[PDB]
Amino acid sequence: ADKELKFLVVDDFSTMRRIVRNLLKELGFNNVEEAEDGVDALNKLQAGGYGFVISCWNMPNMDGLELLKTIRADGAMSALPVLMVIAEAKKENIIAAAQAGASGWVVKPFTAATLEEKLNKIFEKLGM
Repeated sequence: ADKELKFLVVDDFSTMRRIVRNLLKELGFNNVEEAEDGVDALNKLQAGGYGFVISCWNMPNMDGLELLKTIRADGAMSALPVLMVIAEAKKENIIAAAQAGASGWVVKPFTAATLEEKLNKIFEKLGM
């Protein structure tokens, strides 16, 4: 939709959340809040108002795969766009994420150019 759309960036590595927040800012997305894990993420999401989730796969307590499922199973937000950030281009991971209904996915480290594209393609699908 509009670059006002609220993003939730979830990762337990503060440095990486700052990176994605920076890349998003660079792309014009200034509505960004962070979450430090799947549970924190879910607490914030149920509080309603978010339009996009960018999440790490390898996270303690509740990984991004678990977080994505919960999201997709939640009638209130089952259609929420979710971009999965993965540490490697592993086929296992990529498929198990597309399966759980990931809107898209990227391999860290990534650039603004790649993030921009991924985000565009996704906004295309969901006609946003």
